[PDB]
Amino acid sequence: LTLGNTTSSVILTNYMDTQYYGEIGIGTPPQTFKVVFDTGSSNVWVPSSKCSRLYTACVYHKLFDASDSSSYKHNGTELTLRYSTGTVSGFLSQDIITVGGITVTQMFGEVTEMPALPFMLAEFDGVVGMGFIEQAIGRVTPIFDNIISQGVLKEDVFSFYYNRDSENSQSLGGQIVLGGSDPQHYEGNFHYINLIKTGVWQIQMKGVSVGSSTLLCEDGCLALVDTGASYISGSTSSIEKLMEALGAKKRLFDYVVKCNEGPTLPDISFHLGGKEYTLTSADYVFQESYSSKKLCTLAIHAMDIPPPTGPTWALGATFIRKFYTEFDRRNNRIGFALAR
Ligand SMILES: COCCCOc1ccccc1N1CCN(C[C@H](N)[C@@H](O)C[C@H](C(=O)NCC(C)(C)C(N)=O)C(C)C)CC1=O
Ligand SMILES: *[C@@H]1O[C@H](CO)[C@@H](O)[C@H](O)[C@H]1NC(C)=O
Repeated sequence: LTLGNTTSSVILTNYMDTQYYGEIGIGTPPQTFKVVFDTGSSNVWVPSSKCSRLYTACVYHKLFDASDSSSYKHNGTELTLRYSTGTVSGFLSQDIITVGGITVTQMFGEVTEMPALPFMLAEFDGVVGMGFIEQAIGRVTPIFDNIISQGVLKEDVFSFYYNRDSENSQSLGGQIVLGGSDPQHYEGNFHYINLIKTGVWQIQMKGVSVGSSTLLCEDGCLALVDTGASYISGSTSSIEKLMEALGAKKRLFDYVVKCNEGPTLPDISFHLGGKEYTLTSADYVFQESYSSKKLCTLAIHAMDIPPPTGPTWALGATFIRKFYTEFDRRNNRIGFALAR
């Protein structure tokens, strides 16, 4: 492992506190794409020009055209990525990718089949897997690894900062520091937890308390810190007990509560090996109103993840927003600190 003396930041755009994306450039000349930096997976992909326009999601997002890249290197082996919430398919390709000033020859997925749900709701075009190689589908080297190979980054780590306020222009959407963290965005000290197993940014969780009565994950469980996730997710089982306590009505894809109830929901705590991470009503409630006549939605939906990774809670944006996260690849641990 060769460490240099370079740090790289990627500015992120925040769309409704549900989508955080930055921009990368694939090919020569560069073709810019809006992508999500996802610690939940390890593959890089963007919609391809070779994608049937019968997929409206491809008609609504920027496509990569290898024919216009002089650095494109063909490979073409089939590729299918199955996420807990969707699936994309296409073939492998290689080209130079630019991210935060860094330029690395990456091997990405050229998606030719992207279904409306969910990507038709995506404000971005693709995904950049920030997970380990063990999870990389097709055994393709993840992009952070290739960059770590350049022996330029000061540290074999990368941090995420998701801003609370979304739209307001003036404010910084979000930020990712490649090779370390940005102390200007957190306070107090970091606190780490070791990864249960490597290859996956998943840590052990001692319990989940709703208010005063730790009525969840009493026998401990797993929390996967998914930066490419909007909410905090748990097994349908867990979320039912959780929602019963908040008195939330179970709608099709999320839970709600009469907007006036919001300010009265108790604090929710996650005991992540060492400290107790607490969220308050405002931290997980979309208080877009205060009347009994309207519905407010919670930023904690239920979602079951297939083994060998699941079942598991996934701590996404809802959580990150309050706690600046550091992903340490060298000591295989995640550091948490109070984002400011
Ligand atoms: C900050 O951005 C907020 C997220 C916004 O979400 C969206 C909005 C509209 C359309 C797409 C999405 N995304 C983002 C990417 N994502 C990826 C997802 N995070 C996966 O990484 C989850 C992960 C998984 O299934 N891995 C894939 C598999 C199974 C191939 C692997 N590497 O293990 C689990 C384990 C949490 C799924 C997803 O909806
Ligand atoms: C694609 O990449 C793999 C991985 O090294 C390689 O073995 C394969 O031959 C490539 N596909 C071709 C032949 O373009």
